[PDB]
Amino acid sequence: PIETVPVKLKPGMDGPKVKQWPLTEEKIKALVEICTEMEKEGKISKIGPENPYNTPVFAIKKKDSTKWRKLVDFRELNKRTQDFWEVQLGIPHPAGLKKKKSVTVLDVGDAYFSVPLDEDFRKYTAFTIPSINNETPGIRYQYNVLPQGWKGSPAIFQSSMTKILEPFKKQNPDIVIYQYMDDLYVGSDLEIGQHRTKIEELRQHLLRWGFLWMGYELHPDKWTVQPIVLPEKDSWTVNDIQKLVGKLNWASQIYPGIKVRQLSKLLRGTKALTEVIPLTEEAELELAENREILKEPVHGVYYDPSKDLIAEIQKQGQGQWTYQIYQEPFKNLKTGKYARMRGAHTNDVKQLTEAVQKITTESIVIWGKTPKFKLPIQKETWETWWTEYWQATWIPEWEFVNTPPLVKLWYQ
Amino acid sequence: MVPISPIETVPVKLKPGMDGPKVKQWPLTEEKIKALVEICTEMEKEGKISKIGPENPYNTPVFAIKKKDSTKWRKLVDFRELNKRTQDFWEVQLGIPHPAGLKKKKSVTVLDVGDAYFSVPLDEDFRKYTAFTIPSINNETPGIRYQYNVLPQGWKGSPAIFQSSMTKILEPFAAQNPDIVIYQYMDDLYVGSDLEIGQHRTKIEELRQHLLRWGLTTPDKKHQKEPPFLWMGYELHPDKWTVQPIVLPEKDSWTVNDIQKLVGKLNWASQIYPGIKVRQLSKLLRGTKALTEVIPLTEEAELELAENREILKEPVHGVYYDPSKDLIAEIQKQGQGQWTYQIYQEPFKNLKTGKYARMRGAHTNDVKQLTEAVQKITTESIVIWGKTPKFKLPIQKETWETWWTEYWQATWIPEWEFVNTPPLVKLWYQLEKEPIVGAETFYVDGAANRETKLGKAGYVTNKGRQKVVPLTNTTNQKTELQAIYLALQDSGLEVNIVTDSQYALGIIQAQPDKSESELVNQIIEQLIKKEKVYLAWVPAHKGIGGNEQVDKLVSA
Ligand SMILES: Cc1cc(/C=C/C#N)cc(C)c1Oc1nc(NC2CCN(Cc3ccc(S(N)(=O)=O)cc3)CC2)nc2ccsc12
Ligand SMILES: [Mg+2]
Repeated sequence: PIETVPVKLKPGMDGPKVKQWPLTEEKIKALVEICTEMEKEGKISKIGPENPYNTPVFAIKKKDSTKWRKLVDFRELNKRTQDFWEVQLGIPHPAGLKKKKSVTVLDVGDAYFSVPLDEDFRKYTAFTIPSINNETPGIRYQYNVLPQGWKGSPAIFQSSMTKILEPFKKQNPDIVIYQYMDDLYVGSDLEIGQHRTKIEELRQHLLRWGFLWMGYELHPDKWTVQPIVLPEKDSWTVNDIQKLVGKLNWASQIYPGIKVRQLSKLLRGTKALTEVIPLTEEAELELAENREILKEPVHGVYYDPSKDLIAEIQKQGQGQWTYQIYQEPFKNLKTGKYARMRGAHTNDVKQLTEAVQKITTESIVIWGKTPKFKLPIQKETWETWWTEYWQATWIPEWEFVNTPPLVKLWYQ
Repeated sequence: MVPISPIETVPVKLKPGMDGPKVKQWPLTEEKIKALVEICTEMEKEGKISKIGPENPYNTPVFAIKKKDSTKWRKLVDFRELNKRTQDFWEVQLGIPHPAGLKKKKSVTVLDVGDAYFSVPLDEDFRKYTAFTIPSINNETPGIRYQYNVLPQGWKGSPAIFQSSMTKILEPFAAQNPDIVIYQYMDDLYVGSDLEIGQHRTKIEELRQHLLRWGLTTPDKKHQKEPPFLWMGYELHPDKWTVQPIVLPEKDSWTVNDIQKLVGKLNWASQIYPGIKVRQLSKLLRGTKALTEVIPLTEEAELELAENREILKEPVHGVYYDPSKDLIAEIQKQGQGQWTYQIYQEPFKNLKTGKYARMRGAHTNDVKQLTEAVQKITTESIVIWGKTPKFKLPIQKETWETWWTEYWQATWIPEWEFVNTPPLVKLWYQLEKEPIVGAETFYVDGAANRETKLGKAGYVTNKGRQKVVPLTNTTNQKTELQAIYLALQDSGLEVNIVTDSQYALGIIQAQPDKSESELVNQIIEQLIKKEKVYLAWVPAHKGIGGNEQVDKLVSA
């Protein structure tokens, strides 16, 4: 691939100028070794002071791998890089991927380093390996080839990839293959033994066209909007009925026809919260009619590819996290719940970071893009710690929730 | 002639769309012109500048100034205009090392590189932009026109390009001599090591040998400064460091300017002098932009100052960093949102100190502030030492566990141990998860007229207890909290409270222990006195008994 693809920023936009955040010594050392080798292989070059741009860099360890890996935070460069239609008017996202019984995630970002990056654009990929305590200037580099995590890399490489895959796709018409950034998502409806065979029979095919040996296995079988459920009880206290009317009043914003009049009627007076209240027939029927309403899907829910996906997360305690993905309030496109996050029964922030990564993966599989997160955490705590538990090659956007939402209860 | 290597040129451009400068040269006196001609003839002989013709259309004004004992005219080329038009550079100097991160060095040499500076050539395609003109005597001949061949002093790119050029020249020497450290500041170059003065002097000669490959001569700095090095506001001693003398002035009149400088010194001093505090002195500046406004000191600002003078009465010093020892960070609560800390490796030998002040906000609590202080110190320690310290915190292990298991946000603090140093951070109240059997149930409500500001707050209970209080100059939100306050005041040690106020729930669920609202503070004081409080929420105007009753009582 001698010919470079002309790339430009968007009109009236300079390159990124993002501060490098401080790194521990062990991550600095890991990055020095990695970048020394990349430089010997020609993937990056030392740059001079006439280049004022910068994108942050850090070091991670992929899911269950002891080898340090370099991760560049290209979020700013990606939003400044021209919108891309490298080959066609767009890649219609495969609605069939989310329906497949199993989906395996392959890191193919190494393939990018075989394509040269347009020489006029290289300066915008500048990054700095920082020094400890400013005791030496940072090491300054730019990319000479398509970098991992950049928007343009899958776009510029798409002509090459579609050809590397066509033989495999030609024989397996029922296997769905989707690429998002540095990742290939390979899905099928067959028992894993053949699946891991096909998967291993895909990377080998890839190895003969020029890898990693890592995979991530999913089952979009169980992905929908979780029903709102109401308690089933033989004796209701005042407190129980108050919590029920509250939940039903919240649900009435999502569902038409929810009624609470007959249930509210039970609370006629000024009763002790622990007092048992017998349900009337009218109240039981109303509750029954509410249960029915809540069995059907929400009215007029549709994905609009022009709008952002928004992901909200609630800490429920004891290792449990609930989340909703939507574009418009009360029109959830997906809800879910996580329990017992792996490797952090005593660390909230690690659990939140893994939940953010799982929700992002689900979002890529369903819609082919990442949501904007609303995180139940103070900014300074999140920004101090999340890079410590990040294991993905992409990074989504996020904002912080500082006021406790009343609705955490309703997803309980 | 011994061939020398050229210093690699940095290519430079003007900002997109901009041309070079075209500033008119001012008239100069005959005396100044004479001086400038002499100065420039000498710079021209040294290769720093070259004569050019009148084809070049750019120009930057030049001036002649002097010192008062110094018996000469000085030359000044004002590159303000050219700097506005020059591309930005990677400014590789902004941050400096913190002394507490430095490691002890037995021997340190200084080398003057002021002359190596002029060996750094300016990009040839950029020189034209540096043209200037010496006006002629009596303006009767063409002005003498020159341009720079070297990095001009005063030009936007000279510091970054000079430092980058030296770094690249020095890199092979530093890489192959890992038993020395090399650091550059202005025209000075500092070389430290733990070698005997003999091998150390030998590395210096080797470094001199190395720099000669680029024709760079480097003698020792004039009037070798005995320790400590005065540098960036510090005193770098061979085995200790501190800030330069902190002297608080004595005054009976303090203006808005005085109090700003006092905080500056105090903030600077707080990196080694433990327990410095600057709230009460900062509070006297909340919002002003005029600087002689004599602001009297509160009895609390005076106390704070006097407390600082005591801390500053004697000099204190930090130690340098020992990589083979643990790194320990200890925090104390000081009051009024203020926090202090010490970072050390051996007890009583601080590497450095610091402070943290609560963020601006309507409500807050001590555990959130402590958490924030921990993240600040974590980030500072990664900068300075490349690692997180072990924390010693004035909060019990059980208190922290209760906090983070129950708090609605995710939160984390890294490896830490309890240090029993009062005052201790604690949870002041904890709400119940379930309604309390046998406890009276208060249904509270409040309401206010938007126009008249008249309102009512009150409660009704399952025992028939009732209260409605009329209020003036109030709001819906304030009557809603006032109703909760009355229920707390009038109930026993255990109480169930039912509100429809999402506003009040949002406040209390945030678990504040102090507020800028006196009413919230009064509610906090009540909660602290209770044994058990269950707070339940219901939606307004849905016929919820008790809520319906009190709602009508307070709504006119
Ligand atoms: C080497 C150096 C010098 C300075 C001075 C500026 C001024 N004006 C600044 C920095 C950042 C330097 O850079 C590094 N300095 C250190 N450590 C220091 C070395 C100096 N001592 C003080 C001292 C020691 C011995 C003598 S003595 N016995 O020769 O009289 C005199 C003074 C404190 C620790 N470590 C590193 C690591 C990477 S860079 C760097
Ligand atoms: Mg009301």
